[PDB]
Amino acid sequence: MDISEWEKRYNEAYSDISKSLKKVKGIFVAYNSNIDAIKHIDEDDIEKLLEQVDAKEVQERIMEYPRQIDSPADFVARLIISMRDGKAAEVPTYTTDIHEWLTDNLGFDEARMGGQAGIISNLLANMGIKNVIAYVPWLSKEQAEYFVDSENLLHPVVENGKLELKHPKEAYNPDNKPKVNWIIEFSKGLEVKFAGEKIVVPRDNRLIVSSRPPWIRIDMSEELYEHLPEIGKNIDGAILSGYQMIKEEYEDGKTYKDYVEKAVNVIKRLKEGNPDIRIHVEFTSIQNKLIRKAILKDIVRKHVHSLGLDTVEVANALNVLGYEELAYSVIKKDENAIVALYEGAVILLHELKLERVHVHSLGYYICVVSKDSPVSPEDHRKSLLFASTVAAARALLGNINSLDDIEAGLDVPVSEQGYNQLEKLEKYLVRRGICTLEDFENGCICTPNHDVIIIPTKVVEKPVATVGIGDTISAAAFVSVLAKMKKK
Amino acid sequence: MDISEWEKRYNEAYSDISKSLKKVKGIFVAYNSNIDAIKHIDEDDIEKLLEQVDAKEVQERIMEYPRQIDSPADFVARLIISMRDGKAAEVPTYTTDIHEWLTDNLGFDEARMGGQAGIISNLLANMGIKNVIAYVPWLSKEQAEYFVDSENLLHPVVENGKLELKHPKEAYNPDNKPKVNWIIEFSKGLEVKFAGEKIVVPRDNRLIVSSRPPWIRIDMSEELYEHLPEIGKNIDGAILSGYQMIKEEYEDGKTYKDYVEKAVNVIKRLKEGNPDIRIHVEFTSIQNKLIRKAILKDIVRKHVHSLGLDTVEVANALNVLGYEELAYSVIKKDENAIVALYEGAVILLHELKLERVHVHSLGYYICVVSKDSPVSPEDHRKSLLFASTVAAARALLGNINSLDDIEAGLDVPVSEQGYNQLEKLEKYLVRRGICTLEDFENGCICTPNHDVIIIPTKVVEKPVATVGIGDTISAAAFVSVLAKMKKK
Ligand SMILES: Nc1ncnc2c1ncn2[C@@H]1O[C@H](COP(=O)(O)OP(=O)(O)O)[C@@H](O)[C@H]1O
Ligand SMILES: Nc1ncnc2c1ncn2[C@@H]1O[C@H](COP(=O)(O)OP(=O)(O)O)[C@@H](O)[C@H]1O
Ligand SMILES: [Mg+2]
Ligand SMILES: [Mg+2]
Ligand code: NI
Ligand code: NI
Ligand code: NI
Ligand code: NI
Ligand code: NI
Ligand code: NI
Repeated sequence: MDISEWEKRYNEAYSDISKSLKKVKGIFVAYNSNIDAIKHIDEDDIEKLLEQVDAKEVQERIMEYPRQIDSPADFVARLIISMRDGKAAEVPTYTTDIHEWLTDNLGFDEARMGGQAGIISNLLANMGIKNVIAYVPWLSKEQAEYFVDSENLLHPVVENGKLELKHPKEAYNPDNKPKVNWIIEFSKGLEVKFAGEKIVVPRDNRLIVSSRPPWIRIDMSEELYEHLPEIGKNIDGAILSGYQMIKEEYEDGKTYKDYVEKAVNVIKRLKEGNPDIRIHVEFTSIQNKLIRKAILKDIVRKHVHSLGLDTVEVANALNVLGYEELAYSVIKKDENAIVALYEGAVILLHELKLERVHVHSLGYYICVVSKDSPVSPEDHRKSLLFASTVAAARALLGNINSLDDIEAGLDVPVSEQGYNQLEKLEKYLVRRGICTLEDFENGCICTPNHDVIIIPTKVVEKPVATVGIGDTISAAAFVSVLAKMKKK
Repeated sequence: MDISEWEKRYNEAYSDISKSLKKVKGIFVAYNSNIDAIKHIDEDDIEKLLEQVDAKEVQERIMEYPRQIDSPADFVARLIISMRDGKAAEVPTYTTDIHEWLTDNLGFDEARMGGQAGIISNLLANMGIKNVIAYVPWLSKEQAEYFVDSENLLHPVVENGKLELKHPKEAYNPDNKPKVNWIIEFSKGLEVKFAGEKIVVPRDNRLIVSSRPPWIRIDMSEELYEHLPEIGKNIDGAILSGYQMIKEEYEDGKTYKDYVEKAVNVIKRLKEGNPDIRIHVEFTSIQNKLIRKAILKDIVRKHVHSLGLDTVEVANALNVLGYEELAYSVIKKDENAIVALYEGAVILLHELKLERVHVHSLGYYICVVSKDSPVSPEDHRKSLLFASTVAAARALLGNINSLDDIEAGLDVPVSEQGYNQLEKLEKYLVRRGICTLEDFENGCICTPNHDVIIIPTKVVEKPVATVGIGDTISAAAFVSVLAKMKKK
């Protein structure tokens, strides 16, 4: 009916946060960075691959379906399978050699920074934030190419006797190669003569080779470890992600338990240098539920102050936290879904003792905040509106290059789908007595146990790129909250 | 009979070590630095002091003899006492205010760096050693004046967010004042009219005000503490001293036990950054025997690899270590004294599990070394000869300004007093079967449990300044031993 009021609030939110970000003195962004590479393969390309491999071996490899890529024949065998069988597929490789072979023999059309940390790192860099300290384990020369040249963006490197911060381009170790994901795309009509058989592809499809090298872990050098307090002293918060690449078993005697214990120490060391620091964790899909549970309960729960996740991820968390039914209700897409999203969010806040849980969905955001939070509900609302604007711009333009680009997102309309979805929640919360019609249309809802802030968002109908928007949403909000709080 | 052979060895030792010191990559020198100030007071000076104080108060202070200087009246009262009574005396002050009053109202004729660390710091600086990292708790602007401007000499300072090494002159905290000792000297015939009484001084005498401020302790900032491994990584050894200023009781709830525990952590942290590091402790007179015992047993014994002390100090250590008789025998000055010195040194090596115990006496040096030492007895002998030469030069010239000054000490004769003292030890050790006449006149004595190196030294008959020679002796030897060992 009236988004005009929401629209004014959006403008106030943008101006206030734009100015306030000057106050953030530094932010440590760590762990999962990688290169996503895309290649559309034609016939001339396939011919060069076959020129590099033995057909007898590939046919033998094809007979026994391979569940991993270790040799260039494994690649071709899987590639041919997914070429003839219509279905798409993702296959992992546990070596960096595969990427190198592909680079030397195939090429890629486009490449882009990937991973939650690397994206947030570049985002906050172009956003003008001071002291963006990124950390990528075993950073390589190629990886650093995909960081941006900003004076405010740094990375730790050891200069023969001292640990120092330099730009990513000047901080790599020549002895490592990078984690790169290859997405291979082919199209209807592709003809290939293999082993005398002729294969023509029925429909468009993509193949994904996902590098998951076992040596890249949630760990850091002793030099860096002992410098945590000095880093923490000089930043206002940290954004931590990538915990999904911890495995149950590591061949060198380590287990998931050891890297949970390491993760928590990293957080505690940071707090040793700055007791007022605020740690955010971006959550994501974690196939293995034993690990998901440890990440949430063992790591995230009492040591982290802020968590960011999408709708589905709330269900993943609830599911391993003892609420199978409520997870089932959020996953169903019907009217009740947003009622279950709300209550679930409220669960996560208490069960995991956090300052704030930020859930970003398609047409709206929902943030539940503890009563002992250092910033006000009004400020939090300013932060979601800002994050909503940043997401509009990034969807419009493909990427944020400056703090001014963000203003283009103010001109994306508040989504009607999202606004009407809140209407369902509005009725529920009013009837519950939790809420008054005035307080909800305000977007600020206060309750003895917690406050909860809901906004409708600006949704782009023909967006340029949908990669890293969710990561962007959580980062932009967390720093906005960091700007708002104060210190002497 | 033949020092000519010793003389050749001295020359070989100097050339070899002179060249080898290039190899020491850094050395951390920490804790006790201070300013020693000397003032000869005439009558015009005393008159200004009385012009600043009330006679009635000083006379009242004089009636009740004061055992500490807290007020400028306390100073004058003690000063007058020691002026009329012939005897010399040392009186402590527990504030830095006393120094300031004296500076503003009295002046001093000469001042010089003092303390074991500060002296060794400047010594190794002028000696050309790379990376001399000094550490003085609550370093002040005046204190830093007395460090020398050498590019190789540094000190830790925190620059608003980062811990860094700068020169002492640029690393002070404007908010601290320095530990300074005032030595006041007066002479026969001094006339002073106080309270109507006239005082004339009978004989020359000095008064010493020794600043012992309770806030200067054997501790360091958290920033520095967390940077120990990075420092240790970049030095080959550390020289630690000043443990004598730990008190039983500290008014803020701390006790000697806490600073022992801190001292040992400092050593362990350093070893975390460099496992091959070698720690030296220079020992000194420690009036309180409970503390002396803790320093030796609780701190020095298993965590330190090298100890340096004078003849008397060996007796102090033996005494609190359970050997009262052997301590009594070294203190007696008779022929047996050097037999007891030897055996005592051997005691200290085993009872305290060290790599080497270096005892420097007036005409000779005695170093007992464990069998698992990283450097050879021959090399050790080179180190004592070098240290003996450095001590000759410093006694000649008052101070070491360059690595070339050391060569002047080669031209100071081997002491006959010292050589003949060894003759007694030679007979004992031969008759003991420990030794063969050839092995002793060689100066290298090997034994199942330990090796022991004895040399005669170069002693100056009209020396310029005898302050810090012993500290110099131990430092020069320890670094010489550090130069000799090897690492990749
Ligand atoms: N066209 C769009 N305009 C604005 N926001 C969008 C658009 N498409 C997706 N989003 C936001 O991006 C989020 C997707 O992030 P998520 O599912 O967590 O994956 P990722 O974190 O990899 O981006 C959604 O929660 C949604 O709010
Ligand atoms: N004239 C001199 N020439 C050479 N060496 C000397 C001379 N006088 C003293 N020494 C050496 O200096 C040492 C004195 O040091 P010590 O008694 O430990 O006090 P400090 O450490 O304060 O100098 C003696 O062991 C002696 O070997
Ligand atoms: Mg996401
Ligand atoms: Mg001494
Ligand atoms: Ni092609
Ligand atoms: Ni450092
Ligand atoms: Ni657990
Ligand atoms: Ni005078
Ligand atoms: Ni540092
Ligand atoms: Ni003890």
